[PDB]
Amino acid sequence: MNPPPPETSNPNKPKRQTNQLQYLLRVVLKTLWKHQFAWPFQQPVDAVKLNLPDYYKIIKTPMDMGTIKKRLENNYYWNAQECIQDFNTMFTNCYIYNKPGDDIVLMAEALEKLFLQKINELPTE
Ligand SMILES: CCn1c(=O)cc(SCC(=O)N2CC[NH+](C3CCCCC3)CC2)c2ccccc21
Ligand code: NA
Ligand code: NA
Repeated sequence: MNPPPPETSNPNKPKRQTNQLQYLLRVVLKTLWKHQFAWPFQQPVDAVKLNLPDYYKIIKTPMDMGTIKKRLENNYYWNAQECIQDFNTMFTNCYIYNKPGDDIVLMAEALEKLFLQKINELPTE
């Protein structure tokens, strides 16, 4: 069974639109989204479809780029660091559940190195 996906809206969470958060959506996420290795990360892990029954036994804080994309579009974040943390959680989950050398890890590594190149310089507020 899959758990409920992470929330993409929360009316009592404080929000704001910063230049950096707009950059994370327009530049950083759109670039990673078009990558050849992006498809496994574009939606929450379906433990039933992918035949990964132990996934949510191991991963207690799931995250994916589809959730991040909706969070950015719905103005869910307070600052860019909250969004960067969601990216880091998505990558760390992949390295926790899988092992070095796996195809999915090679994909995550390629996206993480691209992610670091794009956020090395953010716009100023
Ligand atoms: C980034 C999320 N994610 C994964 O972490 C792993 C995978 S594939 C992991 C995989 O193929 N495994 C990992 C689990 N493994 C066994 C599954 C049965 C329990 C014992 C472990 C079977 C082979 C993945 C695939 C599609 C989309 C997302 C995926
Ligand atoms: Na691991
Ligand atoms: Na940049």
